[PDB]
Amino acid sequence: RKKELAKEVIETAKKLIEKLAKEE
Amino acid sequence: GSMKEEIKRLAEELKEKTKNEEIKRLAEEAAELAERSDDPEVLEVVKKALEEALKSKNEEKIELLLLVAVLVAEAGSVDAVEEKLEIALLALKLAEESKDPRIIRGALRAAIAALRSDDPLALKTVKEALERARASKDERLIRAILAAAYAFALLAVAGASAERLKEAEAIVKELIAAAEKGASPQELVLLVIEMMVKGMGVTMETHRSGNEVKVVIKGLHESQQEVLLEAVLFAAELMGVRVRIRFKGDTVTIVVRE
Repeated sequence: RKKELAKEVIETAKKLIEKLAKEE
Repeated sequence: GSMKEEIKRLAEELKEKTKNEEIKRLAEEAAELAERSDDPEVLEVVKKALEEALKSKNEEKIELLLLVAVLVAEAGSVDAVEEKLEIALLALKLAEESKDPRIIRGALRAAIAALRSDDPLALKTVKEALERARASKDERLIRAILAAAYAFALLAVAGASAERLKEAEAIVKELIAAAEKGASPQELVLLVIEMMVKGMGVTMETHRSGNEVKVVIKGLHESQQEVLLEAVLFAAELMGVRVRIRFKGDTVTIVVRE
């Protein structure tokens, strides 16, 4: 479960960063 | 490995570029947390966040990117606490599905403060606050929930005793319940002030005029005044409430304007 939870953290954080990168 | 030294160089460029002390502190701990992490996926996220932060000049977005790097590096890999990974994911999902930058700031701040506290009562309070915020799309209600969760986690980080933290918890329930009834943001800010007063074991006097609601807090010392000011000012910024601050000796005077 820790592996699957850690994967979702990395995936969600990568999408949140590109979200902040596009919007100004 | 090689990313850790690059992260330190990227964090150093941000410190010299900007003058915001909160950005410089976030860049500092992002480099510290990354150096103590062996997970490559954690290092690539915080380096990706630092690189995009250098591509921007807006201090509000640089702080948000830095908060993502701090939260992921705090608990975003295996060999981390399973409950800390759950809270980290709740804040990241809530921030990704929200438009208001104050919701993104509040969700990341509340999560980071809960993980650093290592207090089980603070961990469950922030966890349940994040899930309650995800369950609704009322951005005004979400901002009040995050403000209460962050101020409560600060009390634990500051070292509030179990007895005083429990009294502060009753105000967290009261604030959230009052926000769901549509209470004015001024009264919600007054509840944050009351939460921090009971959480630190001091007293407060409220002089209500209807126009100038003034709160006088006595018995606070240096570290306690910083924690109180950080929690109240953070709540006011998330709720859009204008607040006037004046401190003198061991007394802090807070005026909550509509």
